[PDB]
Amino acid sequence: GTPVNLAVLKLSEQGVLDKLKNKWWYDKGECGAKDSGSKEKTSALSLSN
Amino acid sequence: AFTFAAFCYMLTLVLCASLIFFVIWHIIAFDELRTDNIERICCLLRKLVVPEYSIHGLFCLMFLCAAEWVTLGLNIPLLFYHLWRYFHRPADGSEVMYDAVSIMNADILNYCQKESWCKLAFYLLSFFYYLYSMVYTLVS
Repeated sequence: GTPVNLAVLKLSEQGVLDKLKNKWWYDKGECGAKDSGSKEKTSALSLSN
Repeated sequence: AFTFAAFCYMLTLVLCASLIFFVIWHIIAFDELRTDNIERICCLLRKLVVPEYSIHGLFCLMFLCAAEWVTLGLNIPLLFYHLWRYFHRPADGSEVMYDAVSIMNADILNYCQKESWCKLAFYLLSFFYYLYSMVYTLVS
């Protein structure tokens, strides 16, 4: 308990665990992140109509 | 996916299929000149000149608005040619150009005969080039 409890405290301010929060999540926008280019939600008719 | 640029390819196929029909009277009336009347073919072919040039002036304006930097380049020497073939020639000043009724002067019949198979060359493969980039954008 307490070695791992003192680890996660140490792992916090070193910045390692939240680097691991990045490490497996930061690069995983390989889908394309199509939500990024869609925040207008425009409501005019387009050519498609 | 119908886009604005894809409409610019649909419109030019409507118009360049007439632009090949403008220059089919370029070669058939020259065939009437080589077989023979001159001021008849002068009065005819003088008329349809600013149509076959300023319709080409439309597309160079059009693909700029369509932001197609490829196809804007693939006709801009012809607009440079259409401008250059124009501005020296209306020195006669009757209506526009291309006949100057004493057309029977030498070396200008064959130089325009070079241009006869130059327009019929360029307009044809570009007609299948606009149909190429139509289908390229319309179902992408």
